[PDB]
Amino acid sequence: CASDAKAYETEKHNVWATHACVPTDPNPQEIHLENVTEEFNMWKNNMVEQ
Amino acid sequence: NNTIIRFANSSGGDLEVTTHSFNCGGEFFYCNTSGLFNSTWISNNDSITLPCRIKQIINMWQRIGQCMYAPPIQGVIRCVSNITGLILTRDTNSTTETFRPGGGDMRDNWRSELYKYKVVKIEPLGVAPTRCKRRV
Amino acid sequence: VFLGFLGAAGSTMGAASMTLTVQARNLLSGIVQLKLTVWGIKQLQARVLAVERYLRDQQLLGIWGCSGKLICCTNVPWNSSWSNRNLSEIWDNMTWLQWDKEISNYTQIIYGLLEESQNQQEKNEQDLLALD
Amino acid sequence: KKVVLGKKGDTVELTCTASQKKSIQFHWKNSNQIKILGNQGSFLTKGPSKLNDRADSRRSLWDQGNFPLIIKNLKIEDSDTYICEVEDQKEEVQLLVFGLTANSDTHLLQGQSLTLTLESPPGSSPSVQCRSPRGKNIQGGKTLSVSQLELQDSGTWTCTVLQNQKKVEFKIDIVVLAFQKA
Repeated sequence: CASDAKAYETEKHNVWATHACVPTDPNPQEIHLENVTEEFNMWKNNMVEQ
Repeated sequence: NNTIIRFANSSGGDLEVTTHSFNCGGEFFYCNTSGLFNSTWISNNDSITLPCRIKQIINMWQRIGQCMYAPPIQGVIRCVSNITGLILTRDTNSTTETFRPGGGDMRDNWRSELYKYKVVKIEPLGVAPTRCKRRV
Repeated sequence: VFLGFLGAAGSTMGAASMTLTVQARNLLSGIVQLKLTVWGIKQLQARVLAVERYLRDQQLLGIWGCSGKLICCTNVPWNSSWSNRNLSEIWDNMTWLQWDKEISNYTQIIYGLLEESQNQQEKNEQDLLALD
Repeated sequence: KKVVLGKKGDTVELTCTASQKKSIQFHWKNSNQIKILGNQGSFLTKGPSKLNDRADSRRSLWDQGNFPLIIKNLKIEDSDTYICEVEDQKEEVQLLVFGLTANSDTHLLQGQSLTLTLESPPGSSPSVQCRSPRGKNIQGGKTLSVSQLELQDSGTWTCTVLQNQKKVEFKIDIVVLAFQKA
């Protein structure tokens, strides 16, 4: 998992269904990758199933 | 070295904080400790009988919303213990100072012992200046 | 220059070798930091699998007498059948991903000699040098 | 600087709320640091204040993070600043208790006078306005007096006390005997 960091401050005896979840980093990192190309297949992406 | 010390019972209210609650072979006792906490001291057998009551339904740690029924015990019961400590609460404030017992929070019984202990985290790794230049 | 995790991934194998440690650190990473519950045994399982994942190959480097890893030499000669290219055709003109694309075919085959030859022979030999 | 107006002989509920919906240590004191009431775990304690026999909480709200000071049978001398101490934080409320009485408890005659007296705490300067069944209006501070009652003044008078932008309402029943013809 990973669900923000301030959402837990609302509390309300667990909102929706997230409390037991690692707080996010205050600086989410990224990096564009130059010269790197490859296939994307959303129709076989098992991230959805999980 | 010039004050007066008086002892009295609790302020009433709830039966659990008022009387003395303690364990004794599954049975729960509630005793009127007025027979103990009734004295005084100035400026500078014999035996005591304490009336007790029995209850089958009680609330532990003050956790409302739940209960517990203790089954009666057959035969005569006669537990034995030793009073090792007290739980007083300090109560026209320049000479006389009245005191009474207390309780409610059961963490007082554990702290009363664990004060002798503390837990620390060891950090094995350290550095320091030393006359040394490392060769290949 | 600090690039970042996998920061040299898009470069030649020669170039990438510059900063193998930046990757190495996070191969095991560490840190991370009503019972059961979802995630209750998942963070467990995952964090375990990380440790195993690491050591399984680390032990191989333990066997392949190096230990001081990231890079080390052997006494096993390269068989020309294993993708016959020149060094400039390899190291100065190919990424690690492109490399694996080919050499992956002989992985276990090469491991055979790495797992053995030198490890076997380097030793005995030494015991014999210890004769005097 | 919260202000609550009470009526003499009524009940009031002074609120305290923690950041979280759980029972924690709280304590109510007055402006002289005299303990009124608090908890010890789940138990109620009562301090050596003059409110002791008339102070309570609502323990069924403590698991909700609410720790109210309920004061019954309000007296004028219950007027004070009260402080709830909870989670290292202080919540302050000024209680002002008023009483309003007619000078007569007995039935009055037409043409007779009616005098209302506002009982008020030291240091308060309220305005009062009262209105009879017929719409007769009288205004004042301490004492409000109507010179001559009409038959049509018989019934429930409604009195508003204004203090600190707040108001509280008294209803007083006035009974008088008068002829049904001039």
